[PDB]
Amino acid sequence: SNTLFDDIFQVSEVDPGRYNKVCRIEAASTTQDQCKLTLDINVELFPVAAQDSLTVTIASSLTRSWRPPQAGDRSLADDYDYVMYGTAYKFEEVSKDLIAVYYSFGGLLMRLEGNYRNLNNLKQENAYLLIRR
Amino acid sequence: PSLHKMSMMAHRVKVIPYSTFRLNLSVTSPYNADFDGDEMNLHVPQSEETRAELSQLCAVPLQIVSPQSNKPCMGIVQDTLCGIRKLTLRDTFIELDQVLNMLYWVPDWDGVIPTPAIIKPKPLWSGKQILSVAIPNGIHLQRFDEGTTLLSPKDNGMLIIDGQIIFGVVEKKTVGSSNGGLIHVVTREKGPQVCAKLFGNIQKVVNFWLLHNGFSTGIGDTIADGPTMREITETIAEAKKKVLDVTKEAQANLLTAKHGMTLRESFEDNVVRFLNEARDKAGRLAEVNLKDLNNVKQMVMAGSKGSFINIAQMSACVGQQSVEGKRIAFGFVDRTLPHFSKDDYSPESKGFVENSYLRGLTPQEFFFHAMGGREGLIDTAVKTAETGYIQR
Amino acid sequence: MNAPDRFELFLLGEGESKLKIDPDTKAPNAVVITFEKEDHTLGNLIRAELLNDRKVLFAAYKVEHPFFARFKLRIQTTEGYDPKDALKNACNSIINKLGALKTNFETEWNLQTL
Amino acid sequence: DESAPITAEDSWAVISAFFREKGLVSQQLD
Amino acid sequence: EEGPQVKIREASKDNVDFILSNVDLAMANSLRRVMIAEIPTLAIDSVEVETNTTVLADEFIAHRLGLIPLQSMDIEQLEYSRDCFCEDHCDKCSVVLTLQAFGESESTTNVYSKDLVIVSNLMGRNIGHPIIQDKEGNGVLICKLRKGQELKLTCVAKKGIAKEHAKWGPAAAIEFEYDPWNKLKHTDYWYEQDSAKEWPQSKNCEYEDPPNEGDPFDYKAQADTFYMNVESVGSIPVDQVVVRGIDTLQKKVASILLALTQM
Amino acid sequence: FDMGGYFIINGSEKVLIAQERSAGNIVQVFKKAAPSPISHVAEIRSALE
Amino acid sequence: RGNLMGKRVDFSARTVISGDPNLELDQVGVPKSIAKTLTYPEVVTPYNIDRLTQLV
Amino acid sequence: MIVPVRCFSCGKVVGDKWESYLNLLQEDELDEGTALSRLGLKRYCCRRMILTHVDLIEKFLRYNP
Amino acid sequence: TLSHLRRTNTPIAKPRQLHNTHWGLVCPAETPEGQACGLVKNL
Amino acid sequence: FIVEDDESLGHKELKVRKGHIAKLMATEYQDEYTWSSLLNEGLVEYIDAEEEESILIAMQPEDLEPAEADVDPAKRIRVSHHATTFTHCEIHPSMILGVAASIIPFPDHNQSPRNTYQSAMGKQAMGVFLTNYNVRMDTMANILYYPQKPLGTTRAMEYLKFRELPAGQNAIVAIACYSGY
Amino acid sequence: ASRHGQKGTIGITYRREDMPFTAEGIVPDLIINPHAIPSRMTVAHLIECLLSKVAALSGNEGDASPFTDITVEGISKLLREHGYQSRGFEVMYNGHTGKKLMAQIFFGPTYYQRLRHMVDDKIHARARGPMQVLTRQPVEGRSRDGG
DNA sequence: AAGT
RNA sequence: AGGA
DNA sequence: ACTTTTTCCGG
Ligand SMILES: [Mg+2]
Ligand SMILES: [Zn+2]
Ligand SMILES: [Zn+2]
Repeated sequence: SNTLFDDIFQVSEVDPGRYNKVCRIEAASTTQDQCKLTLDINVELFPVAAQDSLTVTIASSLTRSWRPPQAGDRSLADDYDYVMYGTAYKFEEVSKDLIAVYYSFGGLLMRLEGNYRNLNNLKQENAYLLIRR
Repeated sequence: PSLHKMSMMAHRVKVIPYSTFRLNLSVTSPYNADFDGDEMNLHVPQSEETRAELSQLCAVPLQIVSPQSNKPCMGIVQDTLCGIRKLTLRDTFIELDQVLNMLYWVPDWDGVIPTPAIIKPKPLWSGKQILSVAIPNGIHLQRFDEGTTLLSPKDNGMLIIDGQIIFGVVEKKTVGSSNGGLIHVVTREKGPQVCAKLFGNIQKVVNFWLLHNGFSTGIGDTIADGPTMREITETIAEAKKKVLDVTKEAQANLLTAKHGMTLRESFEDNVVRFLNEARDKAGRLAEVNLKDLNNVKQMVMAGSKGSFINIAQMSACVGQQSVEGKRIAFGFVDRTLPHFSKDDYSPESKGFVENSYLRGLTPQEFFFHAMGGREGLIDTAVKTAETGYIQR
Repeated sequence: MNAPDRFELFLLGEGESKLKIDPDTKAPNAVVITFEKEDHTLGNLIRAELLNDRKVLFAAYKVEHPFFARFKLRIQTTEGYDPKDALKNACNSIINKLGALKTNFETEWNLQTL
Repeated sequence: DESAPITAEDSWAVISAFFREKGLVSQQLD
Repeated sequence: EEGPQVKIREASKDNVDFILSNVDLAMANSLRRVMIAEIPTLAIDSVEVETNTTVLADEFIAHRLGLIPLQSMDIEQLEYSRDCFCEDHCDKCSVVLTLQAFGESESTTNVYSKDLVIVSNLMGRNIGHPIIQDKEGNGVLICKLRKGQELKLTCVAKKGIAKEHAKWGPAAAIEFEYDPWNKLKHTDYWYEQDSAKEWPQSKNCEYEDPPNEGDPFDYKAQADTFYMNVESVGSIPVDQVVVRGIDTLQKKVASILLALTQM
Repeated sequence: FDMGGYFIINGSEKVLIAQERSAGNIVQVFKKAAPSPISHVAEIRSALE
Repeated sequence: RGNLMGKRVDFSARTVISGDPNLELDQVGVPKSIAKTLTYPEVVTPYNIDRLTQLV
Repeated sequence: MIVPVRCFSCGKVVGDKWESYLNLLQEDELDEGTALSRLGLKRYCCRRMILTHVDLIEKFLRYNP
Repeated sequence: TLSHLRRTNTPIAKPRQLHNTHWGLVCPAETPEGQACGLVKNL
Repeated sequence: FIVEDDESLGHKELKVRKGHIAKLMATEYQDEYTWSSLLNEGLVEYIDAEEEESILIAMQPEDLEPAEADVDPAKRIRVSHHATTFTHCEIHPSMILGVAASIIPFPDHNQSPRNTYQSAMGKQAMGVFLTNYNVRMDTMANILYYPQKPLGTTRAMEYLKFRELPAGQNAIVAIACYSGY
Repeated sequence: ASRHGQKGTIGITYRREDMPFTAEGIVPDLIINPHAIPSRMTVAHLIECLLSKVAALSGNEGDASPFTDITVEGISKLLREHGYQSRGFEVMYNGHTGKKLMAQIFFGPTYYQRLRHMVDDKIHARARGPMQVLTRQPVEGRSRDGG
């Protein structure tokens, strides 16, 4: 019932290694130098190129089955252009206050390296991923 | 024949039309049956007692993980294997419409539509995501192949947590009849009937998905691109000169024999080594030049059918043809065919098949390949007979 | 010789009802309808149109085995809305669509001079 | 030029004339 | 004008080329299926053979006769034999054709679909006339006889659909295509160097707009507009293979709606 | 089309299958086996024409 | 070997085999003709009596 | 052995087109490619039906009773 | 029918293998599998 | 075919010339110059496996006769016209094959045994075995309803009469994965 | 089987509507498995097809003769002249939904032969039947209603 | 192809 | 004599 | 000097 992470990154590289619709993206946080980001994206859907300012939000909410339309009426917690849903699988202690979290969006992998998002990021199946700009 | 405890298994009758005994495809391997006109026997127990023996000791699900090699003796074969790879690539995404059918197709479905990997722009599910419905909860599987980081870059190995795929393309190593396999884990961890269900469950989502995606193989899949064919020709050309160089070196007495070998034995070993090195070099060149869109490569990749050597011979070069190890002997006086001048030890005269099947064979190459082939068929026939008595 | 009769594809058997509606235990407001002596022609067509119904949460169909012409159609609707009805409405829409399709073909056909 | 050298397809004109005289079971008969 | 639109390109005795717009693919395909195997026709289904002195066997000719296309215009006013009350057949449910042939000629005597004579009463309805599309007005060649070779047999043609036997096929090949510039990404073009070069362009490319690469993939995009062509065998006329198909399907859906009301 | 080259016996069509053998009046030398008192032999399968 | 260790038996059937992806792992498709020939001897018991008579 | 009525693959009436094909070849001196196409056989399934037909019937007729 | 009138039986040191001499005189492919393989030659 | 050094006008050349090929086809068009006529004009000879030892054979006449005083990449890689010792030329290399193999399309583009398998299967196929089938009382006979001659054919089939008495039908085939049947 | 040592039995028979069709309205008579070709290395099979495809469209007999100048690249040139994609692939559509297949199918004529082994001549069942006189054991052979 |  |  | 095995299934 709340957001778990928020920051803006700049795209270093884009990788379509044998994949035609998917690209592994490399980015770094504008705010903390401590923060780096590796993520697989459906570039056929929302495409990304080198040097893009992209907002990255995590969030636990907005359980059970899935409903398609009527959503016009519903409160779409998306103000973001591309949204995903996946699971956490590894909590890497990369020394010091530095931590790295591994997210799997049905095969589409993501690695976030930072320090501060302690009481926030959890080993949860309930983890969305919102991206804008 | 019946050289296995698994060559005779107990099954549930299903009365069906049409004159053939129908059988699930995963049970193909234990029996060793193909559907090329193969026939099978069916015996019916008469006691409520002889029935218990069949149902309680020799039923197909009991027979899954074999004592012959402490591994599962049945896996996912052919179509299902091929499709399961194609389905699980990161590149593979399925729209709502189909997802809903694939979900209903799994008979033991929870009735819960999983949350898509991408919820807008447009909800899209991944292969992995929906195949994970076939995989039961409580199933844990980890495997690292060459360069498998916890953030799998090539989508190598396998990572299944609580019966949900995290990363990796599912193929022969996972879903196959392998020691660490998804099947071995399931049989052990969940039960024999739970695993027996899973076989069907996986093939239903897969065959359906493949039915609608389609899968082929044509002459286009044997064509290796023009610059790679230059490279292959010159790959054989240099190994042919390497052979001539050792041929003149041996006619000039300069060649120094290997300890415990004829001067000639020492020469032939080297000739046969260069020609077979080139067969692989030309081969390896092609298997690299074929994109992930090559259907032969796609089959090889899942490990559904075919291997490198099969690519190599069709696309690049057939290679040295042998009889009793020694390349085509001088049946005639000092020559292999009357279309050769005497004392010709050259690749061509002794049976090296420079050409690929795609390009075609020369009458000499054909006849030599023919001698080579014949030896294998006589062996097949002799081996089959010997091997039987050994079993007895 | 073990081959069934061709007409068994479309002709309803001894006491076979075209529709066999049974409720789904696993899911609330869900139902599984077995269509006897029917193929993909109807399945894919019905399922597709049910997907155009906003109040229809789930819709799929399956031809469990090919030797047998019969398909199971599963329907799940928003609470209050009955699935039997969802199928009714969807069926009408199709006939009404095909109704305009026939009309529109005839008008264009008549216009031809060949 | 009724003594020009023979081509590749020309061999079939000899093969044709072979069976024409000989026949496919000649051996059994003769 | 209404819901799904039609725009006929070319028309003839045997072929209708048209474009089906504002339609669901599932609808255009269920329509494709129906035209192949659900429209009723009429063809020979019982051949009582009297004398056969021919080079061909009784059943060889039998099978052949069923393939001969018969007029199935006013087919709708013929009962399906099963539904009729007579033991076997009558004028209400069947057309009876007789065929007599003999090698009078010293040359080879040919036996054509024209050599069929209707012996049953047609009740003044259009049915059972063998379709003769032939220029010399001969129709199908059933047989050939030398001299004393006589062919005597009686045939009963009945209703039936192609689902029961391909002889009741009202249509030949049905051409169906959509999205000639793969803008839907419904196919992945196999290639050696270039997808666009190696794969030939459709003629239907002209009736749709080229992709224009400097535009993102329209995921939102759905498949409508189906460049089709229906071929009549002869039985029912082309237009009717379409119209009758449209109707047949409506009737199937209605039967569901109706059977639903019984419960 | 029927080529002939066969026989008709008690009703049925009979084919005499070509029976391969080694030529007669031929001089052949063979190295007789490692454990043997004879090292080499010159054989002649000689029979009248 | 041929009459004691091995034996020709009754309640046995054989035909061409064909693969079916819609069958379960543990099931075998039996053609009607063969099921109609092969016969299990069931004892008339209060549990079966009713079904049994219907088959009789 | 006698022209198949209707092409196996698609179903186009093909039993009529025979003598006409044998005539577009003999009398009209055309090639097989143009002959099939004059007869309006465009799909290769229809083309192969006539192209690859061996009219054996004619040999059987040479026998007396 | 033709291939049966061009058959060759070899009764009873390694005859089954395709010999160099068989070039032009015997078919390199037409031969049975099993017990007769290479002893049943086709011309 | 006989090859003789004997040629006033150049190199070592095949006794048989374009004039003979035309003289044969004069007799072929009738249905004077027979096969026996080539044998007695000494343009062709009978060689057993013994005499084979002492001779030297050319595969192709044309390719293996005149010498070099660009190359197509698609074709199979062939050797050379190196020899000046050639006593004989091969009529056509496809004559190494017997009845059954001669029905195999492109057997040179096949794996060695796949051809041996076919040269056993074609003896289990159906079709017209003789035109007199109706006048003969054989214990079992199968005749295909509508035989089709093949679209892919050997020049050797012309002599086996395969186009006149087929074994199969040209099926419209798709190598695809469908329902998984 | 084809003339490439590729034996096989029917697994199912589908009507024209369930069958996967070309846009041109063509549908197969036969469907063979991709998995047959790689392990077997029967390339001649695919060449038979590509050649036979042209042969049917051209109306000229296709030369499948062994030792010749017929290249797979040559045949491909002629097929593109006939408008099909050079390597014989064709975009097919799923007969059940109408929706295009993601793959393109190797589609063209291939001379198939019918073999003397037919199921209903092979099928057999026994459940008490004739016995031997000596051994008093089930008689041998399907014909004799053997065990 | 072996072994009393 | 033939299939796997 | 002297014997015995060699995969499984229509006439
Ligand atoms: Mg097999
Ligand atoms: Zn009536
Ligand atoms: Zn056709």
